[PDB]
Amino acid sequence: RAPRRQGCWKCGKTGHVMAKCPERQAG
Ligand SMILES: [Zn+2]
Repeated sequence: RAPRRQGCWKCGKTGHVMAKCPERQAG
């Protein structure tokens, strides 16, 4: 969630969902 702290570009923004995002950024 709250992608602004990275733009999720290494979290997975190339195809992830904001509820799978917490697995890579603890939030
Ligand atoms: Zn993310």
